[PDB]
Amino acid sequence: GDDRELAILATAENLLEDRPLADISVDDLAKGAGISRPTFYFYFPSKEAVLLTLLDRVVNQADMALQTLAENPADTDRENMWRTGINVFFETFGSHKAVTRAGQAARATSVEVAELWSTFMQKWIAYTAAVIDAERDRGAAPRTLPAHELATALNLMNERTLFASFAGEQPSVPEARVLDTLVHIWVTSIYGE
Amino acid sequence: GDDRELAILATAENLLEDRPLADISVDDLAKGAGISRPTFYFYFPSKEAVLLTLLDRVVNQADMALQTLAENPADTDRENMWRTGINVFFETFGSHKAVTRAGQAARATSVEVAELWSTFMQKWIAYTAAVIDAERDRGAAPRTLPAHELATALNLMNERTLFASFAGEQPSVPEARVLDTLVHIWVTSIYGE
Ligand SMILES: CSc1ccc(C(=O)Nc2nc(-c3ccccn3)cs2)cc1
Ligand SMILES: CSc1ccc(C(=O)Nc2nc(-c3ccccn3)cs2)cc1
Repeated sequence: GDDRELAILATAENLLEDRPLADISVDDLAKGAGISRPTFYFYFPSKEAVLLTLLDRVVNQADMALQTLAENPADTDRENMWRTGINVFFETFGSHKAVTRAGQAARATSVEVAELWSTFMQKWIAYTAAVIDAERDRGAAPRTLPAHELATALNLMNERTLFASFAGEQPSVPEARVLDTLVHIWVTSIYGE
Repeated sequence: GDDRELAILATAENLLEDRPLADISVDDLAKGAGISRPTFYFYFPSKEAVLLTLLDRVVNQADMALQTLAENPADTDRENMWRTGINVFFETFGSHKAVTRAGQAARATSVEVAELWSTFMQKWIAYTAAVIDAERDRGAAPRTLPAHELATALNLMNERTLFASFAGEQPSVPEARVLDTLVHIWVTSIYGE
């Protein structure tokens, strides 16, 4: 039951590493999972539904890691606090590059994917803004931009920049430089002038 | 000749304001332009080619405006210099929101659109990096990140953030706040710490 579903999901993620979803057939997923095509349709209405489930697993993995960090602050400076948080997304999405790339493309064509994306970005922006507000309340950061608007731009930067790096887009920041680049921009814009 | 082509382009941009390219037919473009379907195919091989031409016109409009600014520096402070430059993209793309949104979506499906996008982003990143380097050479900005990597992240932020605002995405920065938001992040990250 759950094992056949997990096999479909694992087959899809493996296949997505070498071709887009448009070039993956329901028969390809069934074959890789060791099941028939009608048995596949018992577990998933379509191949798009499989991608939705994969993306749901990745974004919840990142969200749960961020929640763990928020409850267990590492004892360190302000720059390291932001780096450890941005690293959650660098490492989680960077460990699932094929699902990340496919989910990014599916947002233009799937309202379900677009709504999942929007839901979690709203959550992560709200958390970012809450941390900025706490830094301002304690006197560590100046009251410059509205914190929620600043948080929105910084999160959109991370989404676009991380995913360009993972996909090797031209142009992009090299993957080995992207964490340092983003941390610099977050720390200077949150604590500067 | 050129007038029929301009009529096709104007019809396409008008139609894109209320439905995506997928819901615009070649017959719709021909009808709006006052021509037959075979006459359309004399000017454009497809509706995707029409969008490519529209997007080419918009990005060259922005590029030419930036070139004009680069030759005619406004006499003002460093924050205003960056604001005037970012405003080129805010105003040019914001005046062609339907073409911008359609071109953004077409990048996932059109190598021609993706290559046009990449070509101009590389050009604008190189210019950004050259200005950062000049500010460092004159002692106004500190030597922090590699200027080209900083410029890449800041340009990707602007692309993602401006276009989310224009499309009214959730989440997004309100359009009336997005210029101030981006300028703050550029100025603090270029001149800070
Ligand atoms: C310390 S607080 C903090 C630090 C970093 C971020 C961050 O990078 N958020 C991002 N979200 C995405 C994303 C991707 C797909 C769907 C939805 N969201 C990519 S990167 C967020 C909060
Ligand atoms: C003063 S130097 C400067 C200031 C601001 C920018 C900037 O916003 N660049 C952007 N490019 C795009 C874009 C969109 C579609 C295709 C290619 N590029 C959107 S925003 C660039 C250079």
